[PDB]
Amino acid sequence: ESYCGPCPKNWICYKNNCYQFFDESKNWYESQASCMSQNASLLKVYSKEDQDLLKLVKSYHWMGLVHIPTNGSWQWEDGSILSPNLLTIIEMQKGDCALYASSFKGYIENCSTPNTYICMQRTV
Amino acid sequence: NQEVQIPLTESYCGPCPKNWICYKNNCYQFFDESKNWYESQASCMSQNASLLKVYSKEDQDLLKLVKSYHWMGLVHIPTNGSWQWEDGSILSPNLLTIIEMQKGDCALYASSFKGYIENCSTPNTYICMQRTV
Amino acid sequence: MEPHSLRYNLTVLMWDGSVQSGFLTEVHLDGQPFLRCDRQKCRAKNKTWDRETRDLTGNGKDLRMTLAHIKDQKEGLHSLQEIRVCEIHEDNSTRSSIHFYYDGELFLSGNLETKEWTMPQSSRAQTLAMNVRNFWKEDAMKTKTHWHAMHADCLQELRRYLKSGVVLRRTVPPMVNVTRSEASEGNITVTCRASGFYPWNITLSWRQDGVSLSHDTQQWGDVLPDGNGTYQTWVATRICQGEEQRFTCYMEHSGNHSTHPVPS
Repeated sequence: ESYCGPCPKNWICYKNNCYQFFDESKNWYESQASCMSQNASLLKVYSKEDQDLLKLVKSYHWMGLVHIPTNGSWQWEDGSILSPNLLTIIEMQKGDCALYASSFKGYIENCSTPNTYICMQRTV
Repeated sequence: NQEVQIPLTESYCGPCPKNWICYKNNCYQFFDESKNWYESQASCMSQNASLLKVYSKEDQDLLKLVKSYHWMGLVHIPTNGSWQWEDGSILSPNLLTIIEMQKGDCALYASSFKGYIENCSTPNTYICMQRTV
Repeated sequence: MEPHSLRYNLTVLMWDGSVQSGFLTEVHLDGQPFLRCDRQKCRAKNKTWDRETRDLTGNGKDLRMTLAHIKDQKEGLHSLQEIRVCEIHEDNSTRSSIHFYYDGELFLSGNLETKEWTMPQSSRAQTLAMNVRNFWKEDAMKTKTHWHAMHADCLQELRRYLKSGVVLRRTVPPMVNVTRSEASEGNITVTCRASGFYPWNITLSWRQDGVSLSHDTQQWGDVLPDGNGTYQTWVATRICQGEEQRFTCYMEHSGNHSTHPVPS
């Protein structure tokens, strides 16, 4: 396909997924709310091939990955399991939220710490 | 009318090579095969494109989030001292901060809107760009 | 003239295994405090501290991630520091290094002129060193180019600062005052004071008949900060009464030779 889409005017299109990056630092909750306000969600990582552009992202950003008490496992905002061998998760700060970083890394942060964040609309 | 972001206000992003990043009527692709500037220029042209040109902080704001260093289409003119793009465009006044790093007549792009001067013969990753007609 | 210097001192912290949100960057220009930056902003000692703020906040984040690749001690406070300095000399030649400190002790150094990494010998310095070099290998794009760009960043920033004419290395020549005291046993002590002077380097000694007295036949003030940006020192010697005219205080400071006799 020559055309990438449907996406908002002024969003980044890649393989028919739509992304936008936000420099105003917010906690995970305010971040998730902001993404949803623009008909999006926080970055979900489902594919190394389809989201290979994420290798070239500088610095760390809120993605939509949350830890549940009496769960031990990580899962997305939408209730999806995290797929195996997609992300390496690293303890940085005690918390139940995860920052995305290159290359397919999740750094654990307190959900209350303001951070830059990435929205993605699922095209499903 | 006003910026709502609903499924009715969604467009498709103008014509680009298959599997390229489309954003604000530009197409980009990153290449991890290290090449000199000349092999890089030739590669971009082979796909009916050119090396990254930076003309707008607003329209190319995605370039703020780019990791590492990459060949862009900026070449040195001997007579004066000034730089220009592949297409013969002047470099616009307050777009790039240029750093003397190595003696050279080519420039690597890095975030945020930086040009690092390097030897045109040194292999590097590179970014192709095409304007959507 | 000593070279023009620029330093960046970045600190991240860990409590009981957990890397804290805070980090602090001290910027020093020609050895003087110039900026303090936290996660949110830099501050001087106008709001065109944006550049420094966008930049030094990136390094803090990178060093938060670097510390996360060091979980050898899940107990107590721990610090990690990234210190980059570059210098411009009088010959127009340049120096540039980067040092990593953990709990205030050095474990990795990089001379950016000669591209040469150096470890200390302790088993502790090496495990930290390698931990970090491994994190760098781990596709974290720590290409050769990264370090050559840091080099040219520090030097370009130095030039930009120097050019805005912010901290001058202006000479302030000493005020000199010779004095007499302890008039006893037909013996006098003569004291030569130099005060209010910059820079710090000064020569000051008593001469008998134009010849410098030995170091040992002479008492020596330290070089004390005046507490206004300048320095003071003194030197003294015991002489027989009536030999005053044979004794002079000689001083060199900033290409200025001056001789001061004992006032009668």
